[PDB]
Amino acid sequence: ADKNPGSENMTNTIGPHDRGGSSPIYNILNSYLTAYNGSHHLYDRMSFLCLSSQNTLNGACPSSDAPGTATIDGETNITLQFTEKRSLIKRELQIKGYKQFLFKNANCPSKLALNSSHFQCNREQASGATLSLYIPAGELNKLPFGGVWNAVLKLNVKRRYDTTYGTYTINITVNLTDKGNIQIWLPQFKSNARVDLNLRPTGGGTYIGRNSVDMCFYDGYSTNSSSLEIRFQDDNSKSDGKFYLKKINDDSKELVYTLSLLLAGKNLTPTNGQALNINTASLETNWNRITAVTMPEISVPVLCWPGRLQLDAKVKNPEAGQYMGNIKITFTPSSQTLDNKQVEKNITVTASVDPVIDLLQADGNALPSAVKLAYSPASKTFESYRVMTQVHTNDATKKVIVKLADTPQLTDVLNSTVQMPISVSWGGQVLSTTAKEFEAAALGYSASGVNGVSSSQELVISAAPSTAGTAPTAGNYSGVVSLVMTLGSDNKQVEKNITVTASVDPVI
Ligand code: NA
Repeated sequence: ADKNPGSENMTNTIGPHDRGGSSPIYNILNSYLTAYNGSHHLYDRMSFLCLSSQNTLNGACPSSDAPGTATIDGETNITLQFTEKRSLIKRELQIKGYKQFLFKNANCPSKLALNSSHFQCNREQASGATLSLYIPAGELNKLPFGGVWNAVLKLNVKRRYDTTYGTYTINITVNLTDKGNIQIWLPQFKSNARVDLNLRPTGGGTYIGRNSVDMCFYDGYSTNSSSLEIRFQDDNSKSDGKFYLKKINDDSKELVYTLSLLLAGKNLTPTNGQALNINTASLETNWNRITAVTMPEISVPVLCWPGRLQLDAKVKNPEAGQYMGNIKITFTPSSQTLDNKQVEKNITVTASVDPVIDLLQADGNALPSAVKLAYSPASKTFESYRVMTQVHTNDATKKVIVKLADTPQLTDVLNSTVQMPISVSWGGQVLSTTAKEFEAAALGYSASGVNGVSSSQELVISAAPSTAGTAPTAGNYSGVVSLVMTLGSDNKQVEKNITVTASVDPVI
């Protein structure tokens, strides 16, 4: 019926619309009645003015009375500022507006500019007016990226400038997704991401390593997504939450490692194949220059969630050599609205275990650092030191090269020129400064027992008077046996220094 003009508050929610397609026309108001009076012609001159002709905050368009009495036919162009909710980035879009006059006894539905003065229809003054506003086709394409874009259009409702009836405040929210561009972004790798665990030996066969991979999760929506679904899975599907690298030259041997995701504030502990569901309300974000996966283009930095994937490994006695595995990362940002697909990223993980070798007693106990040969005044001989040893190595397919660092001698502690030769033998072989080689096949390695532990080999350290048939000169004797053991082609080695002593009392 009749309607008196006044302030109105309205709301429009456009979308969700995807950047992947050109946007259609969106109606905001379609012939909305602003004023009508059937008995009097109070509202025959309704006009709508923006609050500025150039300032775009709440819409820029004519903000003052029209020049003459001549009506301005057509529509009004309004430049209106949109602000993305999370990023605060602004862009100006065009809104189209017009009004139409209502008459009691005739119809003249011409479209007029918002500030156009009145016109008579078949010689009769208008009785009221309606307002129309719309967003033209393609306008959404001007938004640089997905997010929640807000604008607040304000129009003053007036006769001429000195009369004010109120204000129309129209809140427009555009939910703009960009599903084609959701991605896990790794700043260091445009493709082929790789990390090495950087294993290092700490002792006792233990290897420890740690490394990290930076990654940003981007929802093609300015981080407006309420939750993230993130999964780390490793292509060694044996049901259990562990991650393994496999040895490159022997897929029966593995190396365990753990993942830890330091995500924009939150610390998570991914297990193999277990999807993490993370609330975003609490997560920090980051600007990054993430380009488009395919189309459409993203020409300006966007907001994403920054994370660091830390890999840790603490292993005991792994075989030597190169190891490799894969981590598949899948990610699905929450789009409550409709079926939001999964994206992925792969990371090749490698590690390297250094060839190592040690010589232990068969006991598993360390070789002494000092030995004392017992002397017999009756036979005038020294008792030999004998011990069963076993080589412990993490590369049991290699030769073992054994030698002495120098020709050892028992030297009189108080007389440099008085000396007895020390003889050393190992695994049934007399040693010298000239190396001898033991093939790995003849070392009796146990495929069934423990990896890299040799079968027993006898170490024998002996000494005897320099000249056969003669008695050792009385005194105290000392000398060093330096046993050096090397792997083959793996240029690593171990050196066991054994201090050898003996005492020959005087004849009396
Ligand atoms: Na009339």
